[PDB]
Amino acid sequence: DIVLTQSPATLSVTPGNSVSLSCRASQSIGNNLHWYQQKSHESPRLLIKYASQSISGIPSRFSGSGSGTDFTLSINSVETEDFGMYFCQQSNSWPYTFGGGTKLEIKRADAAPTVSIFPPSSEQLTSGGASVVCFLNNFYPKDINVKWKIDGSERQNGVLNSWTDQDSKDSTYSMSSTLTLTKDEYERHNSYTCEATHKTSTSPIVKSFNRN
Amino acid sequence: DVQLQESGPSLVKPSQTLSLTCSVTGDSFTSDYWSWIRKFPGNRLEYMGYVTFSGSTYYNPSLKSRISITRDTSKNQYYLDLNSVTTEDTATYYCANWDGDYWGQGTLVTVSAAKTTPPSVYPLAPGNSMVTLGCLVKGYFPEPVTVTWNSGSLSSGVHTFPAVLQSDLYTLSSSVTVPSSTWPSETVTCNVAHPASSTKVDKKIVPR
Amino acid sequence: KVYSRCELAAAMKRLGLDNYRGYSLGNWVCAANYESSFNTQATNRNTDGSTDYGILQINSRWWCDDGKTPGSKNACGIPCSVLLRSDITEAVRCAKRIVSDGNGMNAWVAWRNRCRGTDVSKWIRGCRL
Ligand SMILES: [Cl-]
Repeated sequence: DIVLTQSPATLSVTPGNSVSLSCRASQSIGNNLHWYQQKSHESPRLLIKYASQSISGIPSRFSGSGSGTDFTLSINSVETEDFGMYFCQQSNSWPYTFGGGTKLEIKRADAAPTVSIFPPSSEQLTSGGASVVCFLNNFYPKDINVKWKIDGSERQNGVLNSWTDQDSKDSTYSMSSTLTLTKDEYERHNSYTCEATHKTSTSPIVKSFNRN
Repeated sequence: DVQLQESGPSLVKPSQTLSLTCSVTGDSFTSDYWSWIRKFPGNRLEYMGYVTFSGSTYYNPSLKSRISITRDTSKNQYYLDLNSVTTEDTATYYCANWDGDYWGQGTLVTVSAAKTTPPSVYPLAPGNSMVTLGCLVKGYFPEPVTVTWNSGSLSSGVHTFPAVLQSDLYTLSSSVTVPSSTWPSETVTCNVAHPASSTKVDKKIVPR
Repeated sequence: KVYSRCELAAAMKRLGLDNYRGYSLGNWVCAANYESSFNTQATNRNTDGSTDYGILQINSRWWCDDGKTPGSKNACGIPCSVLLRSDITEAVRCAKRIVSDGNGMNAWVAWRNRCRGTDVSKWIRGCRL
């Protein structure tokens, strides 16, 4: 099958600046290359067809060029609304194939996470379990680490982490981390701490609570 | 206008047939070619196939002989039927016309032998001008669940995190940030629904 | 416009028909020869009230709207007049839809009779591609 290789994997762009995205085909595909945008929680949207043909209703700041094996999508004057995934697709040969996608990230000022910790609810304890939850919210850039401690010692088991996509309104990222214990184990310890390590400081942000 | 909408089950067992439908508005249907595309985790898109108004089909060789795409001219609908599914058919399925102008919303299909199980919903209350609260939604299967706060009246400052699977059960959390002057004096409640188990719970966030 | 062989081959190549869905560029030049003699303004009225238009003689029953073909479709989503332009971009775009049907280039009866199974590379011999 025709393999489409997109580059780079990720672009970080300040709104107002321009950028371009590459798609390379493993064989020549003429002009038979189509570009899609896919925003978070939406379906793909066609931006350019047949390498360079414009699409009704798509802003003129999107353009496409190239032929044969090498194709370029250009976005002049990037706007915050342009964040998401970009994919190329070839229609030269069956089966149709897609590139692996380029993520467009909006650049903004660094921001430290807002960290909040929550103990297990009365309701969960009654069923025999105990989850401690830590939200690390509205930070930038995206990379972050959470470490949990129980009575000051690092705890690595029972942790489940989840991360949002870039926020459409402020361009930040968030993360949730949940430490789940048995009620019996929870009631054997006194302090529960989550620590966020982020680019914004050499010292992690620490939040704790003390059992009941 | 031409509008597309997918429908079908969100959970299928291994070895069963996955049956989806794409319902089309307008008068273009018998003139266009109609496609299915699916998205796997890691942003891996796969073109499954298409059916033309003459009845011809093209199918991705990756699907071997498991796929059929058919039309009903008389209902402006078309169909995907994928036989002998396995956990590798877990994906978001989209219908689209062939030239890519018109897309459905996408429909998540999980292929799994795991038991459907309802969620437990737990309030997250703390042990600044703004305060963060939350809800913890545990022990459910399959995806999805819907989470709102105060029945959707509280939409800003919400983060509902992608569900994470461990031992065939999902965990999801949601945070909301409100002014400290608004809570605890005004009520904050998260509303969780799990269609698969027909469960709806409201959990009031009460100070501890 | 009446294209020369090589002029047409060059335009078809720029418009992505070389090895489109398995069909070498010569197939498309050969088909254009026997359909239209390279003439973008060619038309032929068929017996059912439809008309074939342009350099690839695309039929108005299924593919384009001429406003005068009974019980017809417009699969390419275009007026048939766009297939009479000297610029072949719209014809090529519509031909790609047609050929992406199950029938392939077997849609073009003249291609099947005169081109299919012959050495079609002769149709691009000597051209600056
Ligand atoms: Cl098209």
